[PDB]
Amino acid sequence: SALHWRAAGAATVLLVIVLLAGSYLAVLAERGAPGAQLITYPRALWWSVETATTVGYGDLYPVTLWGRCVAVVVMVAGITSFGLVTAALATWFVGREQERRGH
Amino acid sequence: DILLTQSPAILSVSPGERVSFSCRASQSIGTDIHWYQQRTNGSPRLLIKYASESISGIPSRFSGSGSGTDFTLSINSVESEDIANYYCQQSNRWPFTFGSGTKLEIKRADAAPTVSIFPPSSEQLTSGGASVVCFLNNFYPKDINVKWKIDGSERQNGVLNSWTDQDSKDSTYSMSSTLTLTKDEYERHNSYTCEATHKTSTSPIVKSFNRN
Amino acid sequence: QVQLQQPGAELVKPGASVKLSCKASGYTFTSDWIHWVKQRPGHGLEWIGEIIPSYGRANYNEKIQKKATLTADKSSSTAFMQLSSLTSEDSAVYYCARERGDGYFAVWGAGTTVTVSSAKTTPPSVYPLAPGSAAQTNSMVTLGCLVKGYFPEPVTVTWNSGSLSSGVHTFPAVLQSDLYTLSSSVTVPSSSWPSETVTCNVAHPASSTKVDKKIVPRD
Amino acid sequence: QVQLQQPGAELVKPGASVKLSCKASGYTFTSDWIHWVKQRPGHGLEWIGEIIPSYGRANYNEKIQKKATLTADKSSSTAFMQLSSLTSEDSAVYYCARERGDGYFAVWGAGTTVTVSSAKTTPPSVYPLAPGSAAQTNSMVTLGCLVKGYFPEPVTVTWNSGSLSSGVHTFPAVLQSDLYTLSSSVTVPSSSWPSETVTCNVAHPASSTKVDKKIVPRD
Ligand SMILES: CCCCCCCCCCCC(=O)OC[C@H](CO)OC(=O)CCCCCCCC
Ligand SMILES: CCCCCCCCCO
Ligand SMILES: [K+]
Ligand SMILES: [K+]
Ligand SMILES: [K+]
Ligand SMILES: [K+]
Repeated sequence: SALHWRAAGAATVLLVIVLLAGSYLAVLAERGAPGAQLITYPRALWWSVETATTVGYGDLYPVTLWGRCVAVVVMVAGITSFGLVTAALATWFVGREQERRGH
Repeated sequence: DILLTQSPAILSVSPGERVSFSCRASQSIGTDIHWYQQRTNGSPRLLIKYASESISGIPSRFSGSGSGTDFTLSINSVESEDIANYYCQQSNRWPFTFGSGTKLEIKRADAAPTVSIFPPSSEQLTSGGASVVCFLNNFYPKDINVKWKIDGSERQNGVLNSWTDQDSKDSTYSMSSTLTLTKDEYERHNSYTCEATHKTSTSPIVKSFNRN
Repeated sequence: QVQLQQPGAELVKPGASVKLSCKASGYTFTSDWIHWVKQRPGHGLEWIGEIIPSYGRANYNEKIQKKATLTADKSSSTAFMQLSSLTSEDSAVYYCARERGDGYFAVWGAGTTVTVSSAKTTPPSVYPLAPGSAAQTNSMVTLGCLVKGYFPEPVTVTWNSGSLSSGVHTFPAVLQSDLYTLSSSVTVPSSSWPSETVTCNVAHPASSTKVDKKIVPRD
Repeated sequence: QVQLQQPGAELVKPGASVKLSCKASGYTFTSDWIHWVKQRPGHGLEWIGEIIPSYGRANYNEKIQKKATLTADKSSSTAFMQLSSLTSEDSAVYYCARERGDGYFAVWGAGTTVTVSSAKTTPPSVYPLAPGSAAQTNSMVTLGCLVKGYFPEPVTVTWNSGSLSSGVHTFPAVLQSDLYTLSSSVTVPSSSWPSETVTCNVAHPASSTKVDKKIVPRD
């Protein structure tokens, strides 16, 4: 398959890894901080997803330095991964239009 | 830190009746509350998780409800085995915290105590000691008085008493009274008697034995 | 099988320190946290701290004086709590519990009774308690065993190696002159004793001793 | 037309169970939820649970003992509530209501009066109540009907098949010896009776009976 499709698949796998790792690390970073809510794994996984998609409801978020650092990694991974899917779609469309034009 | 208030601290109910334990959180914690049962001399045991989720192995009798700041643990048709201390615990915010606990007490039918008196063992006497033990078992209410008599005269020195908490088997109480004397002291006395006075009878229940 | 195994008791001299252990079995995951909870006699449960074995990170209750230090050994699947410079205020039952990272304590250890005292360990003397020859019986007979002169708490009393459970009452210990004393009561059909044997088993963790005492009628 | 149809009453022996029904008509959408509400005599409304017919999912009030099980039949547009192992505490009026998925109960059923008792069903005896020959009249005359010896509740009393509404008073039933008794009063212009007929109609759902009793002057 073409590069853009391979890259998209890879990006998806990497994002899943980051969501899982981010959830584990977020709990690790936040427990020990009075008042923190990102402290159990199931909801931390949910938090990682709404952060990677940049939805950010505000129901859960990190209060510590390391939790916030983990958060930035999750954000960047989500933004870049979805952006890469967009880039792959554009490449697919560009190629199809070239053909349709007989170029 | 989240404060969990469990009030009242003691709940008195009759057999088969429905009972409800209260747990109020100082701030909203969604449904992140869990309930534990701890019987006398036992370790805590998880009963309900996330306010209402059942735990495999726990009688259907137990249920939970609530969200936010007000939670309830309910027991449909209480029985003797339910006698214990119940605690709530929150996991919404760090650190996890526990409520102060609520004790479940059962109001059963009055029961006269079964009294038993025991002479000191030969093994003990051999070591120069003499302990006379009296058991006042399975009575209710818990209020009870024991009186010792040696050769007909009331004795008070050397007597130590111990009461059990309400029994999770039959909802009754029991008490032990131990008169400890030196072998010598024990040797120069004939009869020993244990007298129990309970509201179930205007007359005391007496048990005794003669050293000879 | 028992998921969390803890020693029954530990005697500690004031000022000294002790290391409690909690051996775990059953399923183990990287998301597992081991918690320690303190309970003074007659009082509630107090959270001490937690540790995540898969990483070694530990957090502690900020509201109380820090007396504990948590560690864990992955190879032996054992969690440890080092209590140091203890005083009588530290005397209590210390439980370890396992949390799967989802907020509740699915399982608890039996707890370790820690006693902070200068007194010396002393195994208990178990004496039989059988009715006198003048005692009349009904459909049931009451027997028992006297456990005195032991230190520190606790002692576990069972009847017929645990096979005899119903009709058993073990009274709270009484302290006098640096020694504890308690009795246990057992009631069985009068027609079954002494035909069918009745023995009490007394275990005293602090002295690593466990003795049996058969209850037979008086001469 | 009536959007939610419920049976008038159900008699249930303690320990037994019963299945209440609620037939719906009018517009129906996939977003419709059917709710059940319980109301003890003289008390407030208590939410029991809900079910979404288009999917079959049901939720229940967690604060109370679960006595109900909800189901629904799409073809017959009927919702059901199975109440099991009932006691006198379960005696009450049970309403079904329809919610369009937007939070409020736009319409309610007439309710089913459920009575948990060992007593037996008994249709009522309807007797006429006409003035004595010595009673003087004014511009109005008061007539009525005595409904006694019935069980269980309720009974619906109407005058002239419902065409006569004004000036009507039906008193709350009184229970005595496992049987209910009540009377209904009707007042009409003295000049209209007995020229214009006056009849009371008494319906007793539990016994599937409905009888009429014309009120005529005494011999
Ligand atoms: C002027 C430019 C901005 C400079 C800001 C200061 C440097 C950054 C952190 C210092 C940490 C500290 O000593 O404090 C941690 C704090 C402790 O109370 O808690 C905190 O949780 C604050 C965390 C800030 C997270 C930033 C994440 C960026 C990827
Ligand atoms: C991505 C940041 C490093 C992972 C989190 C480490 C937390 C250590 C304990 O505070
Ligand atoms: K947002
Ligand atoms: K927001
Ligand atoms: K918000
Ligand atoms: K907000």
